[PDB]
Amino acid sequence: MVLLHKSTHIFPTDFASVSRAFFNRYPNPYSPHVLSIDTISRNVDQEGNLRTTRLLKKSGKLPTWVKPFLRGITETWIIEVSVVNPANSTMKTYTRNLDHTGIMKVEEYTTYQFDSATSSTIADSRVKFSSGFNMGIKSKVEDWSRTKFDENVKKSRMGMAFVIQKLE
Amino acid sequence: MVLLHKSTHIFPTDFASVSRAFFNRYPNPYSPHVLSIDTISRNVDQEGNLRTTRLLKKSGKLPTWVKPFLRGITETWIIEVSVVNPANSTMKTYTRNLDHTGIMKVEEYTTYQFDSATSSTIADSRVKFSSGFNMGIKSKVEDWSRTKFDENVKKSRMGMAFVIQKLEE
Amino acid sequence: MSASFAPECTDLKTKYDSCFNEWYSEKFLKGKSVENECSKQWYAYTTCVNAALVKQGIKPALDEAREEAPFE
Amino acid sequence: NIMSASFAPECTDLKTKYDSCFNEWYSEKFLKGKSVENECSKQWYAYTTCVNAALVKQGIKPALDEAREEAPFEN
Repeated sequence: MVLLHKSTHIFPTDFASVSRAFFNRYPNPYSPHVLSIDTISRNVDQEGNLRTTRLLKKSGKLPTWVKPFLRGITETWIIEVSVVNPANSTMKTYTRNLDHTGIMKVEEYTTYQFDSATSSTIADSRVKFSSGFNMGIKSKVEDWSRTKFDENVKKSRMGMAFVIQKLE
Repeated sequence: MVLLHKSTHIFPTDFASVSRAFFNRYPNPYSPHVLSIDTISRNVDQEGNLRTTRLLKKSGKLPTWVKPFLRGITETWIIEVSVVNPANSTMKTYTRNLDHTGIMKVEEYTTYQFDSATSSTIADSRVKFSSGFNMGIKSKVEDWSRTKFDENVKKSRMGMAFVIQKLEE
Repeated sequence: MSASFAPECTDLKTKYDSCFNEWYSEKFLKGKSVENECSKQWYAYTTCVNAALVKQGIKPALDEAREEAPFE
Repeated sequence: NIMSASFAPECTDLKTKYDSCFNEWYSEKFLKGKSVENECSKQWYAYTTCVNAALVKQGIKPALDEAREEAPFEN
């Protein structure tokens, strides 16, 4: 299963301000669930672009209706990868959870591009939710079927035996 | 998805007794959930075999973990089709639920065949469980993704705007 | 005795089933005659059931299933 | 003045010093085409040494190592 979502936003600010804010986004009052963020690697490549990989830890709570299907999950590790190109004022960013991917993988691509004509920075986001676990439903369906079959096999056999004796 | 289960049982009784029992198996203490049974059609075909179709109503309850995602089910209608061949002492039977098939369809083929060698009636059962429905969990996962996406869109831009303002002052 | 899904038809079902059981064991299985010696009981019973089935939501599903052939 | 923490508490102060140095370099040098080298080497290495030591003991390490070999922008 794959679900795609997209959104766009315009920050009426320049590239230096938006990109600097991205690197210093935490902490902020809107994301109290971000427990920490570390810079894992950073360098300037041969093309003069800044390459950065960061690691975030975020707490959360599973929806009530999910709890039975899934084990206890209160936090997730997230990788954040970015490339800043000062030549064309473009910053590509990507994030995805590192753990729990067997249950659900959430990948986000958000690009910030400065637009000289409007003196603003446009942010285009694309998020993909992927999973083939189906909340482990297949196995639960198999269990139900196995139990139902066994139950019916016995009831059918014993019921027939009972009736045969009554008539006999 | 399709799941297949098989089982065989030997009734140390003759064909008349086993087939008679099948037609009169209700009620019996092992099937307390069978509320009723009716004969819908019955006739002898061109082969001389007896063809019967019956309708059963049985009370039941979906698995507790599914209830929160599926409507309240308390009973199910089952069709029972059979063919009795008096010449070969064989009785083929078939049953399947008529309703709730969008959730799960259970088809059972049980054949009773008398075996002279052992003076017994062999009952071979094959049951197929077919379900392509995910208990209505899927759409809820989709609902979850929409909610998560909207939440993150806003937290991301509000957080960014907050820091831009802080680093701009 | 097992009941009919339509209580008002249970009496007729009992009488039909009784006639059929006798015929099945004493005639059909013994290859004596394949004629329905229970035509009156069957007509009365099935008329009662069909009248009740028209009001049942399962009717369409049943009519559909009756046209299918599980034994190939 | 509350700074963001490192996942390893013992590395938070080092992270604060590195981030501070990086922010100045980024805005004053990198974005202005004045530098492409690490003028925050001392702060960076002290910090990453701390983080790497902590990562060795984290269950997520294998997943992180794998992700670092991937190229989301498909390079």
